[PDB]
Formats: sequence, structure tokens, C-alpha cells
Amino acid sequence: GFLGAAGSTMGAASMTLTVQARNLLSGLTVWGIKQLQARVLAVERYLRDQQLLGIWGCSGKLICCTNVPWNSSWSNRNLSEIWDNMTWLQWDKEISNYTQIIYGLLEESQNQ
Amino acid sequence: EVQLVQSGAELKKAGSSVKLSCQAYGVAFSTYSFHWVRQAPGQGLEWLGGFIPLVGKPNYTNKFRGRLTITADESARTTYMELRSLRSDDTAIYYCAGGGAYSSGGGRFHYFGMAVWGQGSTVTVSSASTKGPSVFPLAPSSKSTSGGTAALGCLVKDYFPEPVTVSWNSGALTSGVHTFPAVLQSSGLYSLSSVVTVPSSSLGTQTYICNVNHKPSNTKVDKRVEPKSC
Ligand SMILES: *[C@@H]1O[C@H](CO)[C@@H](O[C@@H]2O[C@H](CO)[C@@H](O[C@@H]3O[C@H](CO)[C@@H](O)[C@H](O)[C@@H]3O)[C@H](O)[C@H]2NC(C)=O)[C@H](O)[C@H]1NC(C)=O
Repeated sequence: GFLGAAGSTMGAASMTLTVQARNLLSGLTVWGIKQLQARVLAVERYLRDQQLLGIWGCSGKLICCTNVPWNSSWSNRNLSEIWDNMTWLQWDKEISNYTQIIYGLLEESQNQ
Repeated sequence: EVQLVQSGAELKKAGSSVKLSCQAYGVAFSTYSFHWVRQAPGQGLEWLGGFIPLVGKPNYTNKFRGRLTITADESARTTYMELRSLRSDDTAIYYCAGGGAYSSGGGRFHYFGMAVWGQGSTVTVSSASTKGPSVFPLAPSSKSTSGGTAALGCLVKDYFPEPVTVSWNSGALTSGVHTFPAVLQSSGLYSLSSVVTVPSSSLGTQTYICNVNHKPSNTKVDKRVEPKSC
């Protein structure tokens, strides 16, 4: 179920995106205020992610292809050892340095 | 209003490269379209290139593909044009123009032309070298007087390359001033003569000075014109 493919390869975890997608929205006065803020923060995070996806041209999608070519300086591994011999937790730790450049490229490519 | 300022005249050699700059005042730089055009002496206009700095991908003419580069600098708000592999026909006046554009979505941009133009820069390539201008005062006399109006002026000889700017009384006098276009002699240098007709009564009371500037030779000469002593 939820987070089930955290130890599986990147290819295997690409077929269960909806499981994580669903578990992000619903899954005295002092305590009442604290609980309300959590729900408001979850709604805000969801809306920010949705706005980013819509700006990138990927509104209402779980997998989205783009027109931005992959720079070889971001990673030199071939597709056989990325989608079949790697997990997303390891991939994030490697591409954490180039995330902002890729996001900016996506935005400026979609706008133009 | 919007204004464009360009660099000075340029003289180069065959096979070298030239760079020109154009600075804009009065608009937002990133969302304004800038274009580079050229005009050969005696021929029409030739749109070289143009782009919007925000998009970042300029457009070029297929004739000048591989020889022309257009770049921008938002910190200085200046657009640069680089032309490489100069040939004998590259001597011309280069203009920097600007225009406004809008977007209708999905990568579509619509333009309106070139409403703002620069003053232009003259680029010349030849085997000759720089030469300081020589100024000679065409002094008025009895032969130059007709119906109370006498003509005087200044002639410029032995200078290269173009251009040379001639003014009278630091621009105070403009009426009756005729500056004939420069011509090429067999010696390979240029020559011209700028004249002015003034009332004969002002010859003995008004002082006439012709100021000539030759920027490539960084020469500035102020020559006084008086009737020839007799
Ligand atoms: C909108 O505001 C901008 C910025 O305040 C105005 O741009 C300014 O326009 C004036 C001319 O109206 C420029 O002055 C010119 O500058 C140079 C250097 O002296 C020269 O070309 C002229 O002698 C003249 O002085 C001024 O530099 C320029 N300011 C900037 C920061 O670029 C603009 O006019 C305003 N637009 C409207 C429609 O009111």
C-alpha cells in the first residue's frame, strides 16, 4: 500500500504513483486550533504542488513528458542502471544539486 | 521617451571581426525587441537580425548565418552585435532599432515593427590606414559676392576613412549651409567642401569658424574664415 515500493527499483515504483497521490489530502480551543492548522498546511502544500505542475504544462497528470533535453552533466548513468538498479531515495540524494536549474528550465521552456 | 545610443565609427581589416554596442533608455529591457539592420552606401536596407532578450533565441538571416552573433546584457542594458570574416562589401552604416511585442499564448509572439532607431555607426574595411584631415579655408572675395550675398566655407582634403562632421559657429548658423558629399579621388583618399552664403555686410562684423571632427583619427580642428587680405 502506502510507501510500499520504497525499497523497489525506480521502474517498479512508477506503477503505483496514485497510492502516494491519494495519501496527501485526506489520508478545548487550544487543541482545536492546533488540529485546524495541520489541515490548512496540508491543503496549502497540495495547492502549491498543483500550481507548480500546472505552470510546467503538466496539469492533471501523474507522469508528464517535457521538451527539455537531459544534460549529461546532471548525471552520466544510462537508463539501464537508473530504472532497474536504483531507488528514488538514492536518485534524490544524487540529483539534489541540480533540482533548481531543472525547475527553472522547465518553467522557461513551457512559457516559451 | 525611448532612446538608443550606439558606439563610434569603426575601421577594420579583411578577415577580422567587429563588435558594436547599443544602449537603451526609457523602457524595460527584458521585454522589448531589439533588431540590428544595415545599409550599404547607395543601396537599400537589409534586416540583419533581431530578438527579444527574455526568450533568449535570436533570429538571423540565412545569408549571414554563421557570421553574425547578437547578444544582450541586462545589467548594462546593452545589446551587442559581432560580425566576423569581414569582406570588401561589409562597409556600411549599421543601425540599432527597437520595437514592442506581445504574446497570445503557446509560444506565439506578435510584433509591430521598429519604432525607435539609432543614429547608426559607419564600419569600413580597407587596406589603407588612418589619415588626419587637412582643412583649408575657402575665404570670400569680390568674386564670391552676388547681390549683397557672399559665399565662404572650408574644404577638407587628405582624410580617411569616413566620416567627418562639419559645423558652423558650434551649430549657431545653419541657414544657407551646404555640405557637399565626399568624393573619392585617384589617390585613394576623400575630399569635400562645406560652404555657406551670408550677407556681405556681416563679413567685417561676424566671425565665422568651421569646426571639423574626424573621430577615427580623433582630430578636432576649428578654422576661422575671413575675407582674403588685399
Ligand atoms: C518611465 O520611467 C522611465 C524611468 O524613470 C523614464 O525613462 C527616462 O526617460 C528619459 C527621457 O524621457 C531619459 O532621459 C534621457 O537620458 C539620456 C541621458 O541624459 C539621454 O538620452 C537624454 O538626454 C535624456 O536625458 C532617462 O534616462 C530615462 N531613465 C532611465 C532610468 O532610463 C521614462 O521616460 C518614463 N516613461 C514615460 C512614458 O513617462
